[PDB]
Amino acid sequence: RVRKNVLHLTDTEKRDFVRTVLILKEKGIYDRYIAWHGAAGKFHTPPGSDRNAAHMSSAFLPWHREYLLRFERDLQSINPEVTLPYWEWETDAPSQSQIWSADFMGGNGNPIKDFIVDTGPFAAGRWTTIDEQGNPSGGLKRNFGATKEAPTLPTRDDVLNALKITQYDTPPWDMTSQNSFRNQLEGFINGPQLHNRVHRWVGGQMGVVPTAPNDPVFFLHHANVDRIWAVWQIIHRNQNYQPMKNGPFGQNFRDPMYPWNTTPEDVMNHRKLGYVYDI
Amino acid sequence: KYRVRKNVLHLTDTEKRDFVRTVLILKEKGIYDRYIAWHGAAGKFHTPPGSDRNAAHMSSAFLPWHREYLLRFERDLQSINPEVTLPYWEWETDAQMQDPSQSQIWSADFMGGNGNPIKDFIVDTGPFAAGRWTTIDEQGNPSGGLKRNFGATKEAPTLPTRDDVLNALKITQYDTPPWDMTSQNSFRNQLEGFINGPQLHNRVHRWVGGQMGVVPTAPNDPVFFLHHANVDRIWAVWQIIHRNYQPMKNGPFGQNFRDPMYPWNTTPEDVMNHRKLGYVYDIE
Ligand SMILES: [Cu+2]
Ligand SMILES: [Cu+2]
Ligand SMILES: [Cu+2]
Repeated sequence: RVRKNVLHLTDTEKRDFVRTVLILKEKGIYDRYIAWHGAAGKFHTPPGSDRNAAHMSSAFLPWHREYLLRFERDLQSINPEVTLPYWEWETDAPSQSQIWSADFMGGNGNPIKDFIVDTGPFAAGRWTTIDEQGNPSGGLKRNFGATKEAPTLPTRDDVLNALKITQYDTPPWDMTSQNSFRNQLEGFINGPQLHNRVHRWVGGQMGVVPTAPNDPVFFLHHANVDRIWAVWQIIHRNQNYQPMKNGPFGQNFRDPMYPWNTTPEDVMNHRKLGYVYDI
Repeated sequence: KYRVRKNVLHLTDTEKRDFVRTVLILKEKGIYDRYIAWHGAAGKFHTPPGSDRNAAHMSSAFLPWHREYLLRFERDLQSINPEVTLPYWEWETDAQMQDPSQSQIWSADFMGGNGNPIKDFIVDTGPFAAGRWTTIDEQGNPSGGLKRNFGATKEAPTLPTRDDVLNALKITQYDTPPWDMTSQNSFRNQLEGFINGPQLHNRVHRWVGGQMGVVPTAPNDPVFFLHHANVDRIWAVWQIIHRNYQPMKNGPFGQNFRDPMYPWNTTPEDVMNHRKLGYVYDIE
């Protein structure tokens, strides 16, 4: 509407973006998203399972799609010419990026302050955070490249190879699904790849599911994911969401995605939700 | 005004059978879990963050949040069987009993009885005995059996009485600044029951004990709904005499008349009139 390459934004656009987020934060609306996100990771389908309402199963993409939309709509309610932009990490793949500049996301974590980010719009003291329980946490943390599993960001080819996969998702609709676009993008096939890998590479809150959205980068990242998925939906036009049925409740096409009543089907056609990327 | 909520002791065996069945259905379908989860997610959402007030307790939204919660539940009951409604457990009358555990709410055909001391107070009678009914912990993780321990703690040796109810109905204000546990002369704070507590709502939870004894795991017990119905009923009666809400403004965001009550967009205002949500209580 359009969701643009974060690398293509003007210095006004970058600034207005940050501005808005921080307003969403002042009003108390931003915490709803953090918590909602936390709620869903705790909602396992069925209880005891690996899968939750937002990750490690089919609902992953529609959930985060519905997550971003609500979010964008809220930015719109503050400043209508703002759209959720996206961080094309595949061509970033790693900190020599403009995204981490002082004016935008801020930089990596301070190893001397326990990796609390001490620069950028959301450094500690300028930006409060909440832990997995929903109590004050002490600040945004980040640790680029720290773990052996995710020393680098996914490359272009990784992205192109995922887009070749013929089916949206396959039984048993979890992190072991094979030839599954969903599982490849999320990044569980020879993980961490793609989505899981970006998460492990950033570190800090972004490094753990129920705290990830404390980092505004979450939205630039999840926007890039959503984009890859929309692209895949443009490729495989003969293919649709799965499962349609006989998935765990919350994962099927016409199930409500906890914490909402929104279902995958409601979000299956992103243009319908009223926005596009840089084609 | 068409849905009617009846006093539990007034349900025939057949209505009790049906309500139990509808519940087990919400359970197997995986719908009932959304309720336990939402309830837990709310308690961990502080307004403001760090505050002792959460989106559903320890503050003004307590009654509205719980009525909205019941209304969504009943509606899910309704999508299975549109003749079923939320009953209420009039605990202040069972109080009167020499021994409330013998209250017919606890019979094997409805809620089930008291925990078994030898089996660590896991309930082993009724529709929701250990094995027939599963539970989750406050973290969204697998738990064990349903447990009950009627009137165990010294804090709540007894079920709140008629006079307790009657006396809370005398309260003139809905709630008072600073909109919390310390709010004085507040119907909301009174009914919730922590202040000058345990009484009423809090006391009931403590009286039952087991999962009901702790807030974030309480919806694991079906009676959670029967008791909060009685709570809705009582606030309904209050509202019959008093017929609305504070804080209207100014309060912590999520507590005011027109604020959304996490995890939803529903406001306290949306639920101020119960009749006009589609239900009345038998005694209406
Ligand atoms: Cu996520
Ligand atoms: Cu993520
Ligand atoms: Cu409660």
